[PDB]
Amino acid sequence: HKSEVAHRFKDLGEENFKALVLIAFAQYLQQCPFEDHVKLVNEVTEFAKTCVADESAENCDKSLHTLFGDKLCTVATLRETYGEMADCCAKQEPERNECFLQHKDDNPNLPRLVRPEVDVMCTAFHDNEETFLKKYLYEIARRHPYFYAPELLFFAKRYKAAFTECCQAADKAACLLPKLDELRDEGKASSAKQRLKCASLQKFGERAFKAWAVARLSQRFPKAEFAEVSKLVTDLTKVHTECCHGDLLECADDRADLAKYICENQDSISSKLKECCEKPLLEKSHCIAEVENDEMPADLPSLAADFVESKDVCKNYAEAKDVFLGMFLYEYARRHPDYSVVLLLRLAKTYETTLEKCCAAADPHECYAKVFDEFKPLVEEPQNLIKQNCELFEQLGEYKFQNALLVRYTKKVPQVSTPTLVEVSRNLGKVGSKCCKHPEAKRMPCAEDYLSVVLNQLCVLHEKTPVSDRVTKCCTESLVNRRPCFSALEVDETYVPKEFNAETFTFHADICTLSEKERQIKKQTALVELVKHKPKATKEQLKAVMDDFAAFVEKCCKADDKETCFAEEGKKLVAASQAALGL
Amino acid sequence: HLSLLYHLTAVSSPAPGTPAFWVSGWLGPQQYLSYNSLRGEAEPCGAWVWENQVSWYWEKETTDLRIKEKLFLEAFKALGGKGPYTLQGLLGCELGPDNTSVPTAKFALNGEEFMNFDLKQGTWGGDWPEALAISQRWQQQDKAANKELTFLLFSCPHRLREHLERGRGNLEWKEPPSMRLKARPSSPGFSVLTCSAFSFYPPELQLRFLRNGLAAGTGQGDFGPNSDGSFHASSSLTVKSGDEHHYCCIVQHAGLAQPLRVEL
Amino acid sequence: IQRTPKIQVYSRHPAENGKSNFLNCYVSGFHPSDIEVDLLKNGERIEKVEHSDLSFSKDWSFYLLYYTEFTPTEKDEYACRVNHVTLSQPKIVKWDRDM
Amino acid sequence: GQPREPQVYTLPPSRDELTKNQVSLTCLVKGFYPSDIAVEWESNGQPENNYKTTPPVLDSDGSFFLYSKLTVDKSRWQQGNVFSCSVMHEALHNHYTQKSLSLS
Repeated sequence: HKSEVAHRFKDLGEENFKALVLIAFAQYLQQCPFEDHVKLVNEVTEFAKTCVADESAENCDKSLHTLFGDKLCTVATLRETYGEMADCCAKQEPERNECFLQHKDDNPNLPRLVRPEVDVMCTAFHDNEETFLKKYLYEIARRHPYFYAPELLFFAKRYKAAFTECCQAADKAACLLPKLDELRDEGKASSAKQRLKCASLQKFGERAFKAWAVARLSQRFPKAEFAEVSKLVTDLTKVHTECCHGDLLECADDRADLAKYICENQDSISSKLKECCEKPLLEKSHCIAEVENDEMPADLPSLAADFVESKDVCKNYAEAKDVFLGMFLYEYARRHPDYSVVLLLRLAKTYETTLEKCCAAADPHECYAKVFDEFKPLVEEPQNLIKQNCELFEQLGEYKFQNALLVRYTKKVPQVSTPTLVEVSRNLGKVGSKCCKHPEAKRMPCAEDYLSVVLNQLCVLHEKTPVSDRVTKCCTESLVNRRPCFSALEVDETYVPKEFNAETFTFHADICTLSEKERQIKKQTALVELVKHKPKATKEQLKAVMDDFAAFVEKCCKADDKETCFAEEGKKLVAASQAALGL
Repeated sequence: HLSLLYHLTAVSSPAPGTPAFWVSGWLGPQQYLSYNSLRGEAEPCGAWVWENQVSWYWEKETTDLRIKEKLFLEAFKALGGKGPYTLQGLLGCELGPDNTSVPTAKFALNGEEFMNFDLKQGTWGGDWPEALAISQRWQQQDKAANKELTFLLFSCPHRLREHLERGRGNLEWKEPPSMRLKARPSSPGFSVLTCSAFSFYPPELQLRFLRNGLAAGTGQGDFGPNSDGSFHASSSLTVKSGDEHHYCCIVQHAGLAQPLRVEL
Repeated sequence: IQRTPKIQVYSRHPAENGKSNFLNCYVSGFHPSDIEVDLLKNGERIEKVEHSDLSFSKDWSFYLLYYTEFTPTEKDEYACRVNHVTLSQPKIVKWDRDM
Repeated sequence: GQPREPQVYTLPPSRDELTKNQVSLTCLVKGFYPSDIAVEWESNGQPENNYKTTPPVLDSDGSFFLYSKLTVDKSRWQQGNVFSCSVMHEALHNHYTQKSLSLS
């Protein structure tokens, strides 16, 4: 086909097209007001219609990147309202698009979305519906520039469904807010999983992602033949490579085709796909992305057969490293849906390292006979960590837990800023809520999957504003070994502690307006800061000085003439705290 | 009316254990930020430790100031010669009527203004030889010009707005002064009156003298800070001995509904 | 290009004998930045002197706040002592109670 | 008084002079106010010693003018090495300008 714009428009249909384009622009230009994007989208659409009409017409030969580019440089202000973005309009394709891609989410830090009141929303929805939904797409897209475009379309259908199902109710809030709140929660998790997928691809290479995908799919489709799992892994790679590089139109199409391929070949993939394949275009792909693992085959032989006892091990490894090892993950994976992918990749890593080293040896078989022993410690360590961490989460609050982590991580990584540390802890801490519910067997994997996402978030943002050497190392060294790296980290004795002074605890009386949620964040802040004043501080001292702190706050808010207290007691809490810490 | 301003300083040979380079960041007359070449990290000062601040704000600051550190320590290479140098910069922005920023970017070498950054051309300028040297070294760099542009036209005003929202508490703080007026026998037939204002914020404040209800002007004013961000002021006047109880002192200040008459 | 310091000494709160306070010394308007500032109790230097960050003014001249907690007594005498390139010899400013 | 931008031109050694081992790379600087003005030489990024510079004289127009006779050896000049007469003055753009002189 002469025209790519034409092709996509045909395949995806008009409504999806307009949506995907709107996402495209939202993700690049995060502050351009909504109205502007709609003009841009409508311009680009109307241009497309003239190529669906005549494929040889003026400009239809151009690539999607040139067209979306040309258009983004319409807004020249860029600098005044976005910054180093404008530098990109300077360049020419293909360097230009790579530029735009680096300059997404320089600003995570955009105003929060206060929800309008349930009735005003249901007003707006009943009135101009078509728009209301576009605003959802725009608002979400622009706060999550790596969000998996095709899934966002589905989220948009769910949003609509909720309002369709709830605005006729007497008590609209009771009906709706639960649905919108689940939908928001699913969304924030999805964005995160996807950011890992793109980081994997961009910063660590295709090989790295493919490895992940093979391990992951083989857990879900344990009856599928290796031959089939590959075709799927390849297809999945193309899809994600595409929405990570911003080719949303192409990737949506290709995803559609994949869902279609999966369903047409259900028998060679999974018995658990029957339900999912009878659904509409957009819920098909979601169902399949979300579904339950197939039950594993009867009497699978020991992994030792092919990978230790066979005398063809080194031969095959030599003949097809990436294929052979893939077979390994596939075979291991399907035997162990219980284990997390992250863990399996570490195991494959060790296997490969092992073969690499052993095939060079005088007697390779002798060398690797006991390779399975090497896996024992790699498995225990995560189990032990999650086991200890869930004991700690029960033994303490969600709150008191976070404080435990906050202190832990601050000691490892004090170079990182207090607000960054507070947040990271809050998120790590959510691993209690999410995973420790689950039973024994299922904990570690939930945990490691989730942790891996949280850490990658840290790494992606840290890379743009590097501040700790340790973070750089752990984020860089190995994608698959991040979590253990961080866990391994000792107290940072290189850090030169913050010092005290009279003004260290300076508060105006504005703190007593504060909610609880608000005042707890503040306690967490003071905690982080205390550690920064003395990193080897023991839990004892810390809780001591922290009690003094809360004593202080409660006291001063409960006095006539508030700011006499703060002014007067502010130095005494410091005096107290030096003593209680050593100095 | 308030303004975000960074006070960058570098020296070519620092007393050992002193930093080569360091920055103080100000919101109005409050120091929020602090950085130096030894520690290498941008830290909040004072009550701004307790600011309801977002993640990555501070390491954005740090990142920017490290580029500044490099630039400044680079400047002394450009100058070449022996004699010790002191390079200073004043960088920032102030909010204007129409949701609009107004930037500032001046520099001084060994205590005289000599160089500036023209936000239109995106170039450093100034016409002293020293300024031409440094201007040139910076202008031919890994797009140092672009980063200065972003820092002043984008980052600075985005920060300033963020601090206004999240730091009203600090900025709108009000503390009226404690006042004392005293007489100090000085000369032959003379005496010194001294009006003193203790612990006030904001720092805008006037002292005046009346002599039986009519203005005797002001004499020597003195003005300064206390450890805690508050301020101190005093004004002094020569006066015929024995004629002291006739004078009083009047004080104007944002933290007082109306001017205060201060007796002896 | 070479400026001499301006030394102010004053208490934070109104001086009352036996009640706790802070004594400030505010060295200002000097260039270049090297400066030695010592607070003096009865002619000898105090060791719990804290001090603010070295900064500069609109006119590029440097400034600095040295300060100590203290409880004044009638008998005690305080002073601020500054050395700087532009000074023949340490300059000592006596803390006038009134100012 | 209204200060005037100086105007610097170089002048190479004259025909006649070249015969001998030594040469006289002239620097005329005219059209400037006021008297006060700094003049130097520099070659190959590096200052030169062997030279003298007349004080100013008052040009009819009201501005002054000056000359400077940097001597070098013939071989050096022949080898092509670029010489650059440097001037410093109040009304000079950036209080400084330098010009250049070389085989041509």
